[PDB]
Amino acid sequence: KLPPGWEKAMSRSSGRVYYFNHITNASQWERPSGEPARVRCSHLLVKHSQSRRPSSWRQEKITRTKEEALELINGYIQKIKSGEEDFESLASQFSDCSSAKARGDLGAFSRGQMQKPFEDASFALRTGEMSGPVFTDSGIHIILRTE
Ligand SMILES: Cc1nc(C)c(CO)s1
Repeated sequence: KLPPGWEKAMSRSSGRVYYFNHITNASQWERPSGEPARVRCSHLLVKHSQSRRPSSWRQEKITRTKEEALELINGYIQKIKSGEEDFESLASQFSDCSSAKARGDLGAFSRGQMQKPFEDASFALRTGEMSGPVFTDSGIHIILRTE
């Protein structure tokens, strides 16, 4: 029927169908389009107080709750999708990962190297596609597949 991990949903506010991916947490109105040894991704990480290491170059002690980190992620996704802000610009300014300095770029990787929910979302994204909120022991990520 549909690509890996996609399913139909109903908007509660508009009543129009939409499509949701339970591996990447992406959602969109349009029916999704149409695996490689390696993919290349960038990400934007927002850490919270239960992150495996609750610190970053932005904050020595990260104190924000999981709830608060998800609200930040949600807000960044809105600005990226509206075009008010670029993914790369938001990642350089606000990502709690050292990769912020590289506009979020992580380089290329195979299966078995990254944390598993990050890995599964990365490989389920098509080239150019961006994830919804993806949760790992590091925190909450927005993932952009670039290759
Ligand atoms: C975890 C990472 N830190 C930096 C600066 C990278 C470069 O791509 S990846």
